[PDB]
Amino acid sequence: TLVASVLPDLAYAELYSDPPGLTPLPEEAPLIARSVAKRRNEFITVRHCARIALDQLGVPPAPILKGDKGEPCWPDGMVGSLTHCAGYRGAVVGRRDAVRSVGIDAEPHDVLPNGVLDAISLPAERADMPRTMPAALHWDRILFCAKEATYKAWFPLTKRWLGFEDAHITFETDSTGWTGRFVSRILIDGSTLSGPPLTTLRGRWSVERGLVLTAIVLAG
Ligand SMILES: CCCNC(=N)NC(=O)Nc1c(CC)cccc1CC
Ligand SMILES: [Mg+2]
Ligand SMILES: [Mg+2]
Repeated sequence: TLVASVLPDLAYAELYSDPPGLTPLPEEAPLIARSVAKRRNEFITVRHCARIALDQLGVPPAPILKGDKGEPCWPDGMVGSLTHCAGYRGAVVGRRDAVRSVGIDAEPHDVLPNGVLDAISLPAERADMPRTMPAALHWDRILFCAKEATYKAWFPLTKRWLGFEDAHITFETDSTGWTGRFVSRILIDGSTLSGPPLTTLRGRWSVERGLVLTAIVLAG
C-alpha cells in the first residue's frame, strides 16, 4: 500500500478505483442523496475503506457521518482520517487510547496550479523547501498535502480553524529520495478540547505511482 510508507492500535486500507457493487450504509445515504456521481463514488468507496480499517481494530461495520464542519464522525473510542483524490481513496484509523489523532491526505503528484502556491504557504517554506527536497519532485504539491494532513489531525482535537499561514512546516528527505519526514509547528494557540495543547505535529511524506501521500499519527 502507498499509505503504509507514511505510517509508523492503527489500521489502514486504500483503493485506487471505485469497485462496482459497493453501497453506502442507509444512515450514510442521505448525505449523497443529490450529489454528482463522482462525489457519490468517492464517498462510498472511502467509507468502505474506513470500515475495512475499523474492522481490523475490532469495530463492527458502522456508518461514518459528517460533523458541522465536514469532519468525519468515528465510532466510540476510535479516531481516523479520510482522503480521496483522482485515483485514490484512503482511510487510516486508530484506537483512541493509544492514538490521539490521525490526519492523512493524497494528491496527484503534479505542480500546483498557478497562484495556488502563494495561498497555501509561508514565505520561509517557499524559500527553504526547494533546498531540502529532491529535484524535479513537485515540492509545492507535497507542502500542500502536509498542510491538509495537518488540518485533519488538528481539527478533531481543537474544533477550531487552522489557516495555511497558521502552521510552519519543515521537511526532511530519506536517503531513498522519494520519502521523508516533516514537522508541522503550529503558530497560533494550540489549546485542545482535552489534554495538552498542540504545538508540534510530526508526519511523513511519500511520492509513489503518481501520488503524494502524507500522514500524521499523534500518540495518545
Ligand atoms: C496548516 C493547515 C491549513 N490547511 C487548511 N485549512 N486546509 C483546508 O481547509 N482544506 C480544505 C478542506 C479540508 C480537507 C475541505 C474543503 C476545502 C479545503 C480548502 C478550502
Ligand atoms: Mg477528496
Ligand atoms: Mg486532499
